[PDB]
Amino acid sequence: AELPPGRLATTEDYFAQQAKQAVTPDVMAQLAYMNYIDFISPFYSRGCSFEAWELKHTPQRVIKYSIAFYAYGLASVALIDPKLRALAGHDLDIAVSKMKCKRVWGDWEEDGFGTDPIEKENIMYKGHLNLMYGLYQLVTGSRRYEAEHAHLTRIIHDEIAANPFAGIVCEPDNYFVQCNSVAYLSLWVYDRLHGTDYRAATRAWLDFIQKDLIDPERGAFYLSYHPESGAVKPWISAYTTAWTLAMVHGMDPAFSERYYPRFKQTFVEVYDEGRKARVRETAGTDDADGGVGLASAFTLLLAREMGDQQLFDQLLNHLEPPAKPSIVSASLRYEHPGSLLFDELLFLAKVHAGFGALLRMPPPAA
Amino acid sequence: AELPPGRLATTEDYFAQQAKQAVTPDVMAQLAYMNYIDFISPFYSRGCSFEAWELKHTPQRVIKYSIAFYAYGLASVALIDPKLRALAGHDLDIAVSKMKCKRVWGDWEEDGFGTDPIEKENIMYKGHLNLMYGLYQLVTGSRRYEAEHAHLTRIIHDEIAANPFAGIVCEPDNYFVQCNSVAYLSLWVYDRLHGTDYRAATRAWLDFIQKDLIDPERGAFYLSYHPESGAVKPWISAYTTAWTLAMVHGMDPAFSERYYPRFKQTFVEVYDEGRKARVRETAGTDDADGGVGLASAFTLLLAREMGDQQLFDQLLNHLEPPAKPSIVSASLRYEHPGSLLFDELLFLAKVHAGFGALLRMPPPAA
Amino acid sequence: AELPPGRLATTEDYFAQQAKQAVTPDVMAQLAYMNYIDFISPFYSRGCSFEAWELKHTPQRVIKYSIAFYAYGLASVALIDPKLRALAGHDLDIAVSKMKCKRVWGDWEEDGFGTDPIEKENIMYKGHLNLMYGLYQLVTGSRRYEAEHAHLTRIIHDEIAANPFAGIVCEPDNYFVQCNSVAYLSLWVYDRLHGTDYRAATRAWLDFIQKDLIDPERGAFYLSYHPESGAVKPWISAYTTAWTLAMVHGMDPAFSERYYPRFKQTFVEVYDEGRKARVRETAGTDDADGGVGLASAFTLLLAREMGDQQLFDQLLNHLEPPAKPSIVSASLRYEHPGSLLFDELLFLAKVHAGFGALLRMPPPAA
Amino acid sequence: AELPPGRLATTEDYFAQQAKQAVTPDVMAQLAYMNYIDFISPFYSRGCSFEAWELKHTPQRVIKYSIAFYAYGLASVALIDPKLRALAGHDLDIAVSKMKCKRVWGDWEEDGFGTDPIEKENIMYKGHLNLMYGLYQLVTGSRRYEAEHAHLTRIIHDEIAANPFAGIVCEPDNYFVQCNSVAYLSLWVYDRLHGTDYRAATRAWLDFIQKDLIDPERGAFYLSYHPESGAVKPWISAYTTAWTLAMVHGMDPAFSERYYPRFKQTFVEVYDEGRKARVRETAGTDDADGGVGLASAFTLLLAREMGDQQLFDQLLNHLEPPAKPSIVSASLRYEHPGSLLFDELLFLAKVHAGFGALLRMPPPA
Amino acid sequence: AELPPGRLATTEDYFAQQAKQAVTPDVMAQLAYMNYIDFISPFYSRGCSFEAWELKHTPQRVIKYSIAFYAYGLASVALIDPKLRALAGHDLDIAVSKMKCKRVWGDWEEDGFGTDPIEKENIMYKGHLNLMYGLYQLVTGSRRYEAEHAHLTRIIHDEIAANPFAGIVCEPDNYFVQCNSVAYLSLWVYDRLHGTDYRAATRAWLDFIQKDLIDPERGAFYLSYHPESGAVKPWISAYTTAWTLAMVHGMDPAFSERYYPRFKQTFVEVYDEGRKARVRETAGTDDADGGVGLASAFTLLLAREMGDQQLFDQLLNHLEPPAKPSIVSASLRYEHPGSLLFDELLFLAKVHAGFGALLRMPPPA
Repeated sequence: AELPPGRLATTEDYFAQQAKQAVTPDVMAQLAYMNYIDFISPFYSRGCSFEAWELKHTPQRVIKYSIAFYAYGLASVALIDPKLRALAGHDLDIAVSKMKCKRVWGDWEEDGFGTDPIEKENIMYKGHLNLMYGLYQLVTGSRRYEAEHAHLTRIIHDEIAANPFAGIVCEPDNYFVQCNSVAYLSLWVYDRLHGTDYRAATRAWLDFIQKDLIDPERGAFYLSYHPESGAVKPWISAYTTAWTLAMVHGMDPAFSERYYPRFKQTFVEVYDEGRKARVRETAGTDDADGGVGLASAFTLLLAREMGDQQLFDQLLNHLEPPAKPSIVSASLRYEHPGSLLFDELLFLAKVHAGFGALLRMPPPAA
Repeated sequence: AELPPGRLATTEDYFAQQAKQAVTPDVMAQLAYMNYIDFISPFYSRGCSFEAWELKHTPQRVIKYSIAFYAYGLASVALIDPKLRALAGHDLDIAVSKMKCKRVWGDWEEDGFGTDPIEKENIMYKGHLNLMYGLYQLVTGSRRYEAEHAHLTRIIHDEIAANPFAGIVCEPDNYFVQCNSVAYLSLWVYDRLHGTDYRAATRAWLDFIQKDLIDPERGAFYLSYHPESGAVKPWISAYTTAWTLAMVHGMDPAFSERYYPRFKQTFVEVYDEGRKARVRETAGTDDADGGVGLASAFTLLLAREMGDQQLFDQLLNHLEPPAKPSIVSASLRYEHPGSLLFDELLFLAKVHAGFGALLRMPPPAA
Repeated sequence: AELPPGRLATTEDYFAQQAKQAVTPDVMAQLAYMNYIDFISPFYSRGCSFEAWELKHTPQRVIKYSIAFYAYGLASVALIDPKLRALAGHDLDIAVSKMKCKRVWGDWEEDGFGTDPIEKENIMYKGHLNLMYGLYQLVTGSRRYEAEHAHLTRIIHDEIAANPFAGIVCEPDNYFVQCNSVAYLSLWVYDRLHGTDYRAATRAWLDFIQKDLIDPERGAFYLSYHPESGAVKPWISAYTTAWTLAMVHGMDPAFSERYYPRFKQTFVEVYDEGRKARVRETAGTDDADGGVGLASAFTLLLAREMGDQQLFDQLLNHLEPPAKPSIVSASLRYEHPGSLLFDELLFLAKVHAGFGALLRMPPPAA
Repeated sequence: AELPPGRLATTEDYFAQQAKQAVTPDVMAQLAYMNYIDFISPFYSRGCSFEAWELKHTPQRVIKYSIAFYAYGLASVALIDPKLRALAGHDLDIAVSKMKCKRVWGDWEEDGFGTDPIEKENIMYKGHLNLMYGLYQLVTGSRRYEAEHAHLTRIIHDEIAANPFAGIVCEPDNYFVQCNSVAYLSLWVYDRLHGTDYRAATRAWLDFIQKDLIDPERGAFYLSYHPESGAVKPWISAYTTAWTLAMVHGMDPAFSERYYPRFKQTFVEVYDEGRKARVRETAGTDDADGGVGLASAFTLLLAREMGDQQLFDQLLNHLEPPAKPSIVSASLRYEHPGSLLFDELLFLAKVHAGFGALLRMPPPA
Repeated sequence: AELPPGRLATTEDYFAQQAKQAVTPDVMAQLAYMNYIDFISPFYSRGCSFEAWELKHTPQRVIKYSIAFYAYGLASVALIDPKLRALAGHDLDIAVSKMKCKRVWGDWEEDGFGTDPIEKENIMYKGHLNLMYGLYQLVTGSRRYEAEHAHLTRIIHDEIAANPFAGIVCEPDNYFVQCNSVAYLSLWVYDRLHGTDYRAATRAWLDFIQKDLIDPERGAFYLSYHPESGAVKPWISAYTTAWTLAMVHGMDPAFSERYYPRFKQTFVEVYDEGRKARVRETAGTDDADGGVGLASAFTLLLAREMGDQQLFDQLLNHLEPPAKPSIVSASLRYEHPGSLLFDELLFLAKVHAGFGALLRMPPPA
């Protein structure tokens, strides 16, 4: 219809991008922020320079997630506009390269866990890296990283097969359903590119997480599981659940469709006479966006994945105007980003074509 | 029954937790602060990351005590609620793992005393670690640290046996009763897990400390003893005495029952028409909480250990309201912590089941 | 023939310098800034001291360009006034020497690209160095850098020869037309000095960049090209185009004469009743000098190259007055430089004799 | 007169401590500052941690003097109260240990003079260390550092024996009478402890310094002497003279008694209707406490040594109130110390029993 | 005797010091600043400590000149008052030692020129060091540095003999006439001390700088010369010229007497009804003391060297009062030093006995 005060385009416009085979003008301006200025734009160089993240005060531990969410958005841009597919592929190439720099993964070694960030555990880093390898090849058709993708995929597969519980831990003795969801999605992508059936393990993982790691009544996952002590931390998490449901919807749509209504009841607050919405991070509080501060932003991605245009509009009306977007020299900027990973996640939500459609992305024109 | 101004829960409610088999909501919110947010909560990871302490400005020398006092509080959480015992055990695993990081023990080397922090002396560090080894095993039933526990317990026992005075020194030539008190309690915990009689050394230690290291009429220990010169520092200390009497009460309850009312006469100032109290750190002053600033907070622990609900309420009415507690997103914060180790010591005193009860904690049956 | 506030000499006087065989007094005052004060002037010593650049807050990635644009201006100074030819030669010797300091090229290593900055790729650096080598020898008698010049020229020639596309990438997988224009110009200088035909490769390059790297109708180059993915970034760039058209005019005057009118219509905004002009950096914006902020400054150099006295006057009337020039002790300073590389590019544009003229520099004495 | 605002006890009270065999409450409060709080009190640990000096902004070159002046005061505390003698001995042990930390002597190496701070010259460090070895043993009777004390005493005496002038230098070619006085005093302490006669060299030194190095009419020493060039710097120094006469008074009382009245006439300004005094650092100025800023504080020590209760009272009335003392949790603090080494030198002057008395200290137990 | 507001002594008084055999009280207070306070005075120690310069914010590249200009001043102090000659000699000993510290010469290595600061070129450092060696021995009669002096003098001689132009460069391919003047003056001093004729190379050097490097009508040298390109930088420089003419006056007084009036016409602006003067650094400007900001300060030295009392008084009336000199505890301080090397150059100019007089300095005996 029409756009609220501090909004750049309507929700109708974002949802129509694929049908119209073109990104909106503000999505183009975000692509310009990512690509345009020498040395300081985030996708300027495959080198290990991180000036763009320094300029944004990205904490070191968060750089790997920023790169990953940029990559996931780029993959949908490729699906939206055939004429931007080469550009998206080039940016994905750079994302894989930067992801492998020690600035990005070195917290593993500084925390004392080892010098090799892919060898075992650390799925929080290598789950994303493996998915990125795969999306890069889907987009470009390039075998640049094929040997690396095969090696990391088998490593992930072997870890899963050898655990008594379904899945893999991130750090030693810490298990997170959201990092597992990335890892399993990368198996689906590998199976798409090659003959394989790495995805066969997904069934046992979906059955396992619905047992003790989820509150089926509230449609919400608990914070984390700890296999050695058997502990499940007793708080439910909105950002955890929105992220997980979104990726799971790409592999088993019925699963996410079952819990999504109950999820909204549990965490989502509609206000401003139906015009806006904000998301509580855990139960037993009125406060929105507590904890890591990302409940609302990940629910925006979930709403987009589930095709919920109403909730999408309500969340973006809450999230974007107070941040004060402007476009300068055809480039997107925010004066007051409201959270970590802010331009990254709003970019992803505006373009996201569904993790299922990424799995079914047609071959490049060659 | 009435909630005093500025307080989160009644003293009646804290003391009733174990009987009702549930922590209070503000204790649960302290557990949330300890466990909830990725990367920056203190018990997120077993790696050598200390962001949580950095954000609270904890002095390096104080981190070992922070971790230890959290661990003692978690052991009581395990007794209070069977459903939180797995989480308490997980947190204790992380505590032991963090305790061994060089950030925690490295002052020993930097001061020029040696490269190995458990080898000889340095009881202030290895006393707490040995007790944490034993508490972890009592909570979880896990033998993960058992070889390390055996090794350190024998080091402690051997050192005691070799010394012509009863006990062990901290720094070379510096002897503190409170650090010894931790070391001996760890001997009792070892004997409880195994068949042993290591605790037999306790009687000679208790004889020695009542001879020149205490003023028996004031129920107060002197600051320190220095074996080589024979010197005893001629100032008495409240935080020293409160800590020591609380731990000793778990090994020889009659000892502590004897001195406790004298200690209160010597140091405790009741004010505001009996509603509040604060604790003087040494004799011959009117000033409260001088020196390291922890007389009141350790006396809060001692009041809990001794079953003194009247003094517990008075001290907590003095300590907590001016720190401005609030619960945001189901997690506890203080705007103005009044001392070092503030959330640690309030957490520990609110849940503390008594050191005797910890020593005799039943197995995780069900 | 009149002078607005903040201008130091007329556009007529700048364009007449060569015919008068004398620099303007403000150009002499700029040469004083470059040469006068012990230790802190930029051309005081061949050593690796960069105090002059620290005092101007030059980012280290930009120092190589600062040095190169000084060098290109000095070459025209040698052509303008024979009495300053020896000084200009001395300054060029120092430029080459400083250009080889690790402070200048070391970003290549820190980004992780290698320890040798001329081995392969890195044309953004070694292209400028190779041109500097040649201009030095044209201006002076000297064969000081002759072996280095021959060696690098070969490296560039071989790298062009082995590439499937016309030209050379900067960093890996990143192709920029403006950095290539520098490299190709250096081949023409080498041929001029010796008997060679390295320049024969120019035709293919010019045919190639006119295919997909340029919008023919708008007279504007796209930001960059990336051979591995085949991507051309979809934004056109003014500073890119102005710099490239300026250098190509020295090799194929017809090439640049074809696109110049369209370039001006695309990017240049005339304002203040025809007295001023400023340049938009890309399409679809009204903002001037976005991006790296050098569209106007490089268009100033292009106007000089193309002999466009009206546009030159308009651009200098926009750029110089707000920067507040002053001449103190016969040395030029600016209170408010409006961009990076500010005194470097205004110096170059004021003296620039034309890149074709520099190729045709009459030989020095014996 | 009455006890003025920023004073803590009367001068009569400080001078009567030893008769009464008890320190005053504010002296006890200073010992509490020195000993009480974990990790950050100066005498908490024999380790090479210097957090107490970091908190006071002590320049590194000054830490060696801080530790030594503490040690000289601790020695008198042992003489004053037999019940604090074991504490004083413990603090002296820690003082010797910290004194040997590279944080303390490392300037010798950084300045480029060599890696070993005791083998030659550098009397400014090793003179104090040697005197502290000896005071520790007089206080405790412990033989812990006896071999080191024997080693360093022989080094120092050999150096004296080999020089054409009487004494030793600090830096190469810089000779200071105050650093020499410390070295010679430590020879007397060694003789008191053992059978020896190292002090026999004192007469040639006292003879020598009464020639070129002192202005006998003004009762004041010149800044320094430099043997290779023969140069004697032509300015007189009050802090130099006050420290030197205090220590020499313990070896040759007549020497200091001769020059003390001239010294006072030369440097001391009484003001505020006889209630206060402040000391000019050099001649030809009206300014008090110029130079290193320590004239008044060392003259406070010298007054105590000479038994001049009136000048001691006047100087302490000048020095202590503007520094704003208070006692908090039974520990002494100053909000605005007016010089380097401030709580150190006020501590020393309050307790100082006389260097001759220290020399004659009765065995412990 | 009439004395302007922020002046401490009259020009008549400065020019009379040698005949009266005594320095003025403000010159004595400057020596007090140089020598008095422990650790932080510049001439406290022969070690490689540079606290005095850190406190004054001296740029590292400038420290070699500060030490050198202090040394040249100390040499005149020795000639002025026999009673301060020992002190001046002691201070020169320290100057030579500190000069050899890596903090002083290390810019040579950092710029990438090499690890040995004396073997070739770098006359800007080693010419000063060589002159300092000689002045030390003239003042003291000590042969402490004689072998180093002989060695460096030979190095300089051989480098001159091997060059196709008259003289030596500083940095590679940078020739400066002022730095040459120091080096040639050092050959005269060596000749004075020993039997030799190193100075014979001087005539060819004066012939060369007069032919190519000075504008004889303006009595002013060009900024620099660059042998490999042949470039002479086309600006004339006042501080360059003043420094060079002062030192040349000691070797060929006729040379400097020829250009001095023309130099004053070119650069020196007399103002305030003839009471003051200030010096323009280059031609075609009205700005005073541009560039390195030292034109007036070096012209003050030159006026002293040439005996020009009137111009000396004018320049000091321009330079000293806005810096606000005062005397505190018998030591000289300025609130607002107006340039680099400020107290160094005003010191030097106040005492300077003439470079020829320094060469003829009688033995101490």
